[PDB]
Amino acid sequence: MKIEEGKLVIWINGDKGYNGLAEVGKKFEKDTGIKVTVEHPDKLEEKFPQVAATGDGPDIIFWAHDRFGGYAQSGLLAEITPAAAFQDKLYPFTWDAVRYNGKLIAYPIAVEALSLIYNKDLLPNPPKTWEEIPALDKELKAKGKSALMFNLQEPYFTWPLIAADGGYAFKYAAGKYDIKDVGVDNAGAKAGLTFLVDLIKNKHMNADTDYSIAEAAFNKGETAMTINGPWAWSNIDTSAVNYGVTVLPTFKGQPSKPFVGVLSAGINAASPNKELAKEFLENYLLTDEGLEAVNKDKPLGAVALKSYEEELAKDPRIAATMENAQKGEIMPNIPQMSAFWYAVRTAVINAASGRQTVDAALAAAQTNAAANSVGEACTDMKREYDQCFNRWFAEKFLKGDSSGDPCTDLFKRYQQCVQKAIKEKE
Amino acid sequence: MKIWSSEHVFGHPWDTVIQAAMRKYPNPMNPSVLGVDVLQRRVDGRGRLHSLELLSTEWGLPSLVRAILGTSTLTYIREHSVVDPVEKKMELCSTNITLTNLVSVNERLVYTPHPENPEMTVLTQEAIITVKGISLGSYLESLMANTISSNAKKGWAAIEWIIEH
Ligand SMILES: OC[C@H]1O[C@H](O[C@H]2[C@H](O)[C@@H](O)[C@H](O)O[C@@H]2CO)[C@H](O)[C@@H](O)[C@@H]1O
Repeated sequence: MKIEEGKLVIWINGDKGYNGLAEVGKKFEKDTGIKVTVEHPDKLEEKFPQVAATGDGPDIIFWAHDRFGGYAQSGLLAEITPAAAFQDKLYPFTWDAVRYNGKLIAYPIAVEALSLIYNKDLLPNPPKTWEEIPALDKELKAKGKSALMFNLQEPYFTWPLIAADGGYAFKYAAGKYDIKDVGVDNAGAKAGLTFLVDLIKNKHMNADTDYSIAEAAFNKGETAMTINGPWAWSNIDTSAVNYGVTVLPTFKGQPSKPFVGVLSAGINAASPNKELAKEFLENYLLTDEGLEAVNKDKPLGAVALKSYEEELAKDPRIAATMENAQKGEIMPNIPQMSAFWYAVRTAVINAASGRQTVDAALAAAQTNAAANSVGEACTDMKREYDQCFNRWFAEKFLKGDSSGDPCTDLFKRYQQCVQKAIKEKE
Repeated sequence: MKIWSSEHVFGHPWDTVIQAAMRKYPNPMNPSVLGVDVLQRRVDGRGRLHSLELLSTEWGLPSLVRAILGTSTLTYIREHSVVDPVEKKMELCSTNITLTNLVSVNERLVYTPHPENPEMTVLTQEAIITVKGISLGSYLESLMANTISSNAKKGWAAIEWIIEH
């Protein structure tokens, strides 16, 4: 239905500190008498458009910035309008992450990257490179433990390895991401997955490993290392393990390039509580008291809010997140992110499982992520056609002239490519 | 089985606005149009150019159903155009080829000179959304009304970007 007025409803991922966010909401209600409800629906990043397009959904949506362009494209997000002095409190490159088409579509909360997380009792000196991890595993498996376990289901986790030797999402230049050019099936993306797949293929990891399995084992001292993000620290803290958070390893000599996320608060285009959500996010959330409330539940990363980031950037754990974040790229916010993440999700999982070989998996992902005009191969023959026709159409047609088409030869050649083009698809 | 209409006026002769519309896409005023492939061109007994073009699109309203639907992407547009230079009239009907069964959206454009003569062009536009499983909702429809009205308005700007080249 239509969202409820006089009420703020909030979606944030269940791996984030929502009980803390709930406590900011309580401070809001205690103060403004306006109740606040914090839920964490599963597959949140998909369900929001599913209902925010019908006028439903939450007043406030909490996700990384990479999904929010697709939402703004389909006008699911109200344009946010803080004053100048409020955006001076947030690092401006975080705002950059939430400017779509020169409009601000979200409040940036915190910068997130993946770091390496390892057991020091099990492993006092963490691998500096991926290629040394098989050995680490063979030596640890002899003591009943194992080297690495991080969650293969989500591509977010396996990406910094793919990006290492030169995979990317889309090519960025001139202020624009080229949605037609996708670096997921190059040499330095096949090589990274083939490594992961070989980890699997060699019983060094396990293709079924998800977030819970990997979190469980590392925490119970069963595996020496994990890959995960700031939100995950407050459970090792409440675990026996004497952990270190550190720079990710390197592949083929190159560092792991994580896709940096900026947890963002999006207001729903359909919310009749927009002015109420501004007040919540600007005056209760993006306060040190607000952000600490969240950050004490599960850690937020490097918050976007300068004043609180000063106390935060002292954490050696934050430093290592920021080390890795600066070794990766900010995620783009363009609507093609989802086709990108779906393609990589499919490729990795299918390679990891065996239904697809690696080259099969990333070929498929090349095309599923590219977004190409059907006759892209033949643009060079249309260009030389079009020139002939536009010349005919202007000079021997629009002004009346008869003589049948002088561009029949080029047409039929292009007609041939575009007809093999359609056939290799649908 | 809803509508969205319009009647824009271009500030150039009919000839140039048609020369434009015939080399319209792809072009920077509408980056959701990934490219246009001309499948068949014929002149009829009356001297009218018939083209069948298949467009490659992105964030148009058949993607709005991918929201309610669940997962998909690229949407293809069948287009039949007829230009009669004697009658000074350009016609153009289009449909979505993919992500149909859900929704079908039929646009129709007619370029023609202003009836008072000022060497200016007037374009008459309409879009016909039909859907099986007629859920919609005024909100979703307004979204659809809004995104239709933007490709519309971006299509014109795409003309001006061409005729000023
Ligand atoms: O695996 C694809 C997803 O990657 C990111 O999602 C991260 C997210 O940013 C992080 O905070 C969350 O807790 O974990 C997920 C991975 O499970 C992208 O932001 C998403 O768009 C992708 O679906």
